[PDB]
Amino acid sequence: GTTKHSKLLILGSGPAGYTAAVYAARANLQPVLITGMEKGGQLTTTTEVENWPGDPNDLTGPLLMERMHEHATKFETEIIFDHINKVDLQNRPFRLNGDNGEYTCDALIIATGASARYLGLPSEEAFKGRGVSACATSDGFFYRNQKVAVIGGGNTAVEEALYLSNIASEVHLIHRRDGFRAEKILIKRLMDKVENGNIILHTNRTLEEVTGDQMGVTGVRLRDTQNSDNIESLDVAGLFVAIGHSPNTAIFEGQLELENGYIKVQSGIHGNATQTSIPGVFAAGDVMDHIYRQAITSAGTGCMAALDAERYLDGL
Amino acid sequence: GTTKHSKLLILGSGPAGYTAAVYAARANLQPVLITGMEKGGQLTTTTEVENWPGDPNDLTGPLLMERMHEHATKFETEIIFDHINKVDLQNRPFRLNGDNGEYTCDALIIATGASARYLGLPSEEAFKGRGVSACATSDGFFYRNQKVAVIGGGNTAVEEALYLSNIASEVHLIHRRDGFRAEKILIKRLMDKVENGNIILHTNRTLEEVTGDQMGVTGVRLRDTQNSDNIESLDVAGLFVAIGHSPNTAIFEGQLELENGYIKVQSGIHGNATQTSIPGVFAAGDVMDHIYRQAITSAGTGCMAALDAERYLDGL
Ligand SMILES: Cc1cc2nc3c(=O)[nH]c(=O)nc-3n(C[C@H](O)[C@H](O)[C@H](O)COP(=O)(O)OP(=O)(O)OC[C@H]3O[C@@H](n4cnc5c(N)ncnc54)[C@H](O)[C@@H]3O)c2cc1C
Ligand SMILES: Cc1cc2nc3c(=O)[nH]c(=O)nc-3n(C[C@H](O)[C@H](O)[C@H](O)COP(=O)(O)OP(=O)(O)OC[C@H]3O[C@@H](n4cnc5c(N)ncnc54)[C@H](O)[C@@H]3O)c2cc1C
Ligand SMILES: NC(=O)c1ccc[n+]([C@@H]2O[C@H](COP(=O)([O-])OP(=O)(O)OC[C@H]3O[C@@H](n4cnc5c(N)ncnc54)[C@H](OP(=O)(O)O)[C@@H]3O)[C@@H](O)[C@H]2O)c1
Ligand SMILES: NC(=O)c1ccc[n+]([C@@H]2O[C@H](COP(=O)([O-])OP(=O)(O)OC[C@H]3O[C@@H](n4cnc5c(N)ncnc54)[C@H](OP(=O)(O)O)[C@@H]3O)[C@@H](O)[C@H]2O)c1
Repeated sequence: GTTKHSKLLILGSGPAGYTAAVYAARANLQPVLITGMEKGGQLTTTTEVENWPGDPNDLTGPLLMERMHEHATKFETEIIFDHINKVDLQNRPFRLNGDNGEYTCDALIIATGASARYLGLPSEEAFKGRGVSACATSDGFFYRNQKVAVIGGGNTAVEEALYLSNIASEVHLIHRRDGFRAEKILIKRLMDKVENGNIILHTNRTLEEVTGDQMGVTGVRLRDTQNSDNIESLDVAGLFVAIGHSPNTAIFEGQLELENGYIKVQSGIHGNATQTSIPGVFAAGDVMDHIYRQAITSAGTGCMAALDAERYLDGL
Repeated sequence: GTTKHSKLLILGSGPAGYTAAVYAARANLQPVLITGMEKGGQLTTTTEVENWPGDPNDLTGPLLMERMHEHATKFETEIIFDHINKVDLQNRPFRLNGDNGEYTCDALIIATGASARYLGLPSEEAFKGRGVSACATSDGFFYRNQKVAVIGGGNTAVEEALYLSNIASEVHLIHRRDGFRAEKILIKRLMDKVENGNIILHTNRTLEEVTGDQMGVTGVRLRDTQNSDNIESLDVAGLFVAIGHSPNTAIFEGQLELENGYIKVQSGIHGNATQTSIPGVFAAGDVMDHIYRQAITSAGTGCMAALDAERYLDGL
């Protein structure tokens, strides 16, 4: 087994990992980046992106990530295709174990993301990128003045429904239970939009099937109530499955301070804002952000992490 | 005199203001953006940009900003060419007075930047974008393994010198006084690089002239010492004038909490991170960031500000 030492190691090949790589390479730090299993991150699972600033037309998630990969390799970032399964952050240098070897480093940037879960239905899988989506902030504007459905019961779903009711003609919130398990302020605003507006509630329903045509989604079939099998049918142009994200942080449990699985950073306006609870370990992207979750905020913290890492490595 | 009300008003047409505009427009908020006098921000004063992620080749600051302008107008952002001279943020709606009218709004995003100062020399003005620069993080990699000069005595200059000594073969720090007025940790690391390395000190000198050829800077002439007129000459490929930035916040004094002229935001990992001391007023870009100062971090906080503004406007 091999053991490669690097001054700076970056975990993840999403927008945060690639931006941290171009900033680290241009700081002459010679970064090594480990891609993980999903080479290019969550953006490779989507079709059109029209909120990456400065790219008004013709951008897709795959094309953005190919450009970011080109950018990192232009400045000679060593890119390694591997995935980390064990970590030891309590001894110096930090040791990380992959499938293809052992890695040690003096500074670490963690940009392992927070992947969206789906329902697992074949009909849902069929319409991904053509009507079924997992990000309302990104894709909500394509369904402006149209009917939309959101499925879920926690915080994300009530937030997605609330955000979407300002864009769509109406929002259909679908949930298995007869009650939402979201924050008190979210549920208050939800019930105001149910009563005086835009959101139609469909509690005690489960999604059976996503129907549609050649261009995409046209409807949704629901079933059940509290004791019965009624089977509803909704005419809808888009579906937003909002059942939660999975921050890829299991490997860091007991090593780093986490908050609902998200890596806690120092934050603040006085620098060293991406530093985790361990000196020399920094986090960027969706793994440390459960509020905004965009490629542009992930690239922004990717940049901050590389400059924090540079300042750490130089004794400041 | 006219008084135009807008639900959301954005101040500034740099990367933070334009990204907040595309996120606000795609949230169906119908943003109005006031450009200020410098239409396109600080990036219009630079030549090549090769740290905007996903753009490996052929980007210049003017081209990025033209693309961001196209992006904002594609989503029907109302762009107004005006500059704000007076503000009243203590009454609702917020009132802002420009040269071309009065504006009121329910939520405000301030993205007015922090402009770099220069020495005012004709020879320096002659070589801007071709050897004279004000951002070491951005432009430092172009002078890799070459001789570089930095001029200044505060925090920025010692930081720029320290950052540049890892890229350049040697750094020549030029200062009027016989001592630097930077942080204790910065001066410690500085004196270590002076003694065991890369940084050559030139205290009690003032820059007289920046010389160069058709392609750019080739030298620098200094003069004086503590009582005498010796006149030095340095062979150098780049000059970094690091004499300070000017956050455009005079209009907000006594209205908002400032910290060395920078707008203080809430920050943190629990949302509403761009909110200033006044509810409903948010800040983004270099006006609230004195540490990273990049177009990508400005676009990231621009995005955060628009989503914070959306959540505020919807009672969350
Ligand atoms: C359906 C959908 C559409 C979206 N559309 C948009 C859009 O239009 N615009 C937008 O702004 N945002 C969009 N987003 C959000 C965007 O995808 C994420 O914000 C962004 O990808 C997060 O960047 P990241 O670098 O933090 O993580 P990710 O892109 O999630 O990348 C994480 C990386 O870490 C690696 N990794 C994980 N575990 C390990 C490990 N143990 N060892 C090593 N590497 C590991 C992975 O392989 C991957 O490369 C969308 C999201 C979804 C799900
Ligand atoms: C020489 C140089 C080169 C640089 N190169 C790079 C680079 O290669 N890459 C990089 O990442 N960064 C670079 N930067 C840094 C980058 O320019 C800034 O980080 C970025 O422009 C800040 O964005 P912003 O939107 O916060 O503010 P700015 O771009 O500074 O824009 C501020 C806006 O606010 C407006 N405004 C000001 N006052 C008022 C008012 N009272 N009313 C209304 N509007 C007002 C202005 O007109 C302007 O449109 C460089 C900076 C300099 C100086
Ligand atoms: N603090 C905040 O403001 C905030 C905001 C956004 C995100 N976050 C973070 O992001 C994480 C994930 O967001 P979340 O809370 O929405 O995820 P979550 O905690 O998993 O809640 C989503 C819920 O959707 C329901 N569901 C699952 N499968 C379903 C199906 N087939 N049909 C219908 N309903 C189904 C489940 O609730 P039931 O068991 O009730 O059915 C599930 O728990 C959070 O845990 C948090 O860390 C926090
Ligand atoms: N907290 C931090 O870590 C940090 C870091 C970066 C930036 N910042 C922020 O950014 C602001 C600006 O940075 P700064 O401190 O460098 O600016 P500054 O406070 O203006 O200091 C720069 C100094 O350069 C000197 N100078 C001016 N003209 C010169 C010339 N012609 N030749 C040589 N020297 C000349 C002056 O010092 P003399 O009077 O001594 O000659 C001047 O005060 C700060 O005030 C702060 O708000 C803070």
